[PDB]
Amino acid sequence: TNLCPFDEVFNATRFASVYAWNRKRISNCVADYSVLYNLAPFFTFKCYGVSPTKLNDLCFTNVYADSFVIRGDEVRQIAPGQTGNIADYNYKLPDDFTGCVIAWNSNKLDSKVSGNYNYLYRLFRKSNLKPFERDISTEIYQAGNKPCNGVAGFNCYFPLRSYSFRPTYGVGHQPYRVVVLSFEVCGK
Amino acid sequence: DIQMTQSPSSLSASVGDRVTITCRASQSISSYLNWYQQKPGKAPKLLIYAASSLQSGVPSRFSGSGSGTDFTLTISSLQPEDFATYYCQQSYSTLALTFGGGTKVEIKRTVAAPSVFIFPPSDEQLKSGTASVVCLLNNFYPREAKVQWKVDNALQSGNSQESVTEQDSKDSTYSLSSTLTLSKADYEKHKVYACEVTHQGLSSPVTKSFNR
Amino acid sequence: AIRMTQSPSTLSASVGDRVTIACRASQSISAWLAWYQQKPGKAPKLLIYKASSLESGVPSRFSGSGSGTEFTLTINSLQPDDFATYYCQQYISSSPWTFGQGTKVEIKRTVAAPSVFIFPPSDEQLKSGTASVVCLLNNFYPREAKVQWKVDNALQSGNSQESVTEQDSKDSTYSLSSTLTLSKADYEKHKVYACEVTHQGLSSPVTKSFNRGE
Amino acid sequence: EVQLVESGGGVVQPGRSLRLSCAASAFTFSSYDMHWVRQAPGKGLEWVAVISYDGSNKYYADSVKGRFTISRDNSKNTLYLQMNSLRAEDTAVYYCAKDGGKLWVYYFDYWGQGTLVTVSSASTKGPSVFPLAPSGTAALGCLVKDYFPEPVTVSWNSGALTSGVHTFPAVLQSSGLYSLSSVVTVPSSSLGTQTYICNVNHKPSNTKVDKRVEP
Amino acid sequence: QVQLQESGPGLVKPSETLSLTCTVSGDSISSSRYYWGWIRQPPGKGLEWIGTFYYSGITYYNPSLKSRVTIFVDTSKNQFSLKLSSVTAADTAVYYCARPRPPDYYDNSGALLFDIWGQGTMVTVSSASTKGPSVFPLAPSSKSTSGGTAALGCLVKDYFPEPVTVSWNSGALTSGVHTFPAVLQSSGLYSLSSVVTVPSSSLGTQTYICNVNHKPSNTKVDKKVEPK
Ligand SMILES: *[C@@H]1O[C@H](CO)[C@@H](O[C@@H]2O[C@H](CO)[C@@H](O)[C@H](O)[C@H]2NC(C)=O)[C@H](O)[C@H]1NC(C)=O
Ligand SMILES: [Cl-]
Repeated sequence: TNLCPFDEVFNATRFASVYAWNRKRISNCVADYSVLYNLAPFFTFKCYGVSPTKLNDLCFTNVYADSFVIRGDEVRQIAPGQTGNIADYNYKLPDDFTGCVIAWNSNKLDSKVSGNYNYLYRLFRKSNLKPFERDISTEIYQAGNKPCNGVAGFNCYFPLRSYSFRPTYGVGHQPYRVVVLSFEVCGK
Repeated sequence: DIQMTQSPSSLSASVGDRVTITCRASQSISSYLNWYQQKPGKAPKLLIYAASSLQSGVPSRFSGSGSGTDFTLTISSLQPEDFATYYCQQSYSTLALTFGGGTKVEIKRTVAAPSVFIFPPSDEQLKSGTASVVCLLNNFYPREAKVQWKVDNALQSGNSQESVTEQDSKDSTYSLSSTLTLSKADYEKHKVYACEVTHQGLSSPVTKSFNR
Repeated sequence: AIRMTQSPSTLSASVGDRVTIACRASQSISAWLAWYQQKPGKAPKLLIYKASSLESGVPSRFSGSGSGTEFTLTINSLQPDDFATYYCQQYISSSPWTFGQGTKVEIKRTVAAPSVFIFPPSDEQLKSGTASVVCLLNNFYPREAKVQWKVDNALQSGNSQESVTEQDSKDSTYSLSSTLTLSKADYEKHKVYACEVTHQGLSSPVTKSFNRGE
Repeated sequence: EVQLVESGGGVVQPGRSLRLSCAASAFTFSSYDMHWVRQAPGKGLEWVAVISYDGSNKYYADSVKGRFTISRDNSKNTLYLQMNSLRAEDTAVYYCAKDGGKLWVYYFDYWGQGTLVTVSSASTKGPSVFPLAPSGTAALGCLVKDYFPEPVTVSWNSGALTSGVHTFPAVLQSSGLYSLSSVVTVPSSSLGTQTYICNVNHKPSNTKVDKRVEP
Repeated sequence: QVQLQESGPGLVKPSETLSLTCTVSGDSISSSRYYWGWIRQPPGKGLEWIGTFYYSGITYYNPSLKSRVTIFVDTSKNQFSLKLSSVTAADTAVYYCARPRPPDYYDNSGALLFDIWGQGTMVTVSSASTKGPSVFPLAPSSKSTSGGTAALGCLVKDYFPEPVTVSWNSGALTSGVHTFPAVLQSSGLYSLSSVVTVPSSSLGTQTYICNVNHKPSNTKVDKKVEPK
């Protein structure tokens, strides 16, 4: 329809892993920001370089909607100027980021009794990510001097790990669905 | 949250001087830095917004500069009504607005030693069960001053409360009062009550005491 | 499935003693081990979590330690109220066989001879066709006790059942009741009924008796 | 020209609720975002909440989220802050601030004089005024102890004595009460010949005490 | 403070479905913010975790209990249920409803412990019919007298299934009371006794009533015990 498809991003049945975060390009549509941004207190909502109460008045070239899942203690990393394994190796925002970050506890959707090992994050990388860079490579990381030749072993680790989201975990280990809206689509 | 660190915490100056305050951000906040002025007992007042834009009605002797993490507020010529506390506030994180710790622009004067006085508890009060010993530091500069309660040559901690006046409108001096509070039972257990005072204007620490 | 092993299964300790209960895991459970106290006729009560963290409202004399595969529960200054069965539970993973088999802690106390009472069947039960004779052993220690039903000096067997209370949480004693159930006809055939009691606290066997009709 | 006047502040027990108001004038109130900023006694400034110009979007600081509620009535030009479940850490002077609106981000360009909100479990008790007798000038004063809540006004000789008078900020002692000192340095010669009377007034309890100080 | 209380039938026929209900009571507490589970204990045996309800569609069931376990939480009524189908004699046990303790912020355990429990309900899987008990008096006499104290009591005989609760003088008399566990008679019916020791000088002046309650048959009996 005429409205911007923010429904297909926030309400998607499955979210992407943070190391392979999805991006949705949103252009040439009308958005009801104030209505869809009027979130309840159980939402983590932080905006940068722009006020939420002014988005219904501005127009932008494009609005990128990035979505992924991390654990609760890593939500603070989804912000400009942050460091850590998620901000450096998985999803890096620029220092002059203009947009909003939305997060909510999704323990009832992404955690499994036997463990939801489906969500992954990158643990090792030779250098940090550039802003908005996506690295889905899983080549055997060489932490030493001997070449790995794609073979696992000593000083040669698989660069990815799993979250294994279980409902019995504490909030710091519970899954959180994250949507990052980048502004550079008129609000109405 | 983004931490805003101001330096110095306090600086002394005189009318006509050029004052320069610094404000640092824990991360790049682009140019969304705002400066506010606050006098004691009054609300803050906006001086600069967006790092360098002068608010309407503010004297042109105020100015700001810097971008990223290092910012500066400058008063080209200090006037008598500019002695106040100044705060920076970042607006890059719009839903997590944070202020700096503040910077106090006090009146610069010569070093003055405090006049130390000690007051034993009154007879009217001791009948209530509590004993309050009051030690007074009168008219000193600068504000940095240590007050140490000795009781029978035993240093007292965590049982007194300090209070300091604003910089005096007359001689630009400060004054301090510390109150040692202990019960009546604790009050007869000892005899000597002293008050050691360390200050920049004292070549050696000064003590005023009394015998119960 | 990780199997938990408690040792010992039963123990007897004096008041004021230092009790120690070991719990062993077939594989490392880090420190995700809990300790429970279950008093008779009550739900289990959580004492320890994370192997060593004490729950709110639990006396300080309880303590737990251990990591990996072997864990230890300690009861300093054992109180008579501490008579219970204690369970360790791993919770590293949701799997079968999560609780240990349990350790039953009995309170050791001084020998006390039982107070013996005998009850003839009531008229209401006799007018229903059956006759039950109840022998009572009240407040004794230790638990071991022997009750022999004699009917006209004929030792009886196979026509009676016994029941022992759990240890009392105040004086640490036990109580026993043996019921001799007979048909009203067979009860009407004999005169003297008696239970003979032997116990560590009785230098002599005690025998309470009654005569049908007196 | 902008005018902001707060009201509704006072004393409140822990866990209770209090509601503030902020009447605005001399600007188009319905086209500017409004803010609340609090400041603890002797501490810095802490942003509290913001509401959109029309009142449809509201956002709060984490220290008050799910606890405070902001609203506005554009027909009365009044801002509100419903404060539920008030902790001792909520004791502060609460300012309402207008947003400048000239930037893509928020900033406060005009502040009200604020209103004091004291969260404590103590009821209004009058002060006990104790003298501080002297033992090359002399010093004497009064000790205003055990009163709640702030403030107390202390004058000497009904305002006739002001030179050389120091009245110190009060302190919050462990008993939940306030203790305050007032002193004056007088010539040492005229000591047993001049009368010095501190005038203590506690409006919350209506206690006007005049105590004579003499060696 | 949260309080749990089981409620369900004490007797279930073989191959039927067991159905219990635990009601969460507290200070305006929402059961939507906690997990709820069930734990059973066969008589004379250890504890078995049956399963826990976390969210709708995210439940754990003991794999040894196959596909016959179902747990549902009603967050508007603040009570949850247990469904156990195809029951056998191996399912006769005391059943507890429990609340797994909410984990701390940094906890990463794959299971949890249970910090709040109910009182437990005894479910017996059997083909036999319910039967209320006959309450007979154990009158105090010279043979049941030791010095200045005398013993009296009640014989609760021929009932099924467990349990029965016995109190004296409506709970006003608790000191010196001994209610023994029930013995399973050869007839298949349970039978227990409950005694109390009283001073001999009170036998003719104080009335003593035992209060037997057999919930499975909705049978309450108040039996006065007098010296014969
Ligand atoms: C995602 O779907 C949920 C429903 O699952 C939508 O939630 C509703 O939102 C409206 C406001 O737009 C409320 O009035 C309803 O009460 C909500 N219902 C439920 C069940 O939550 C939500 O709006 C959707 N979000 C998007 C971006 O499409
Ligand atoms: Cl189990």
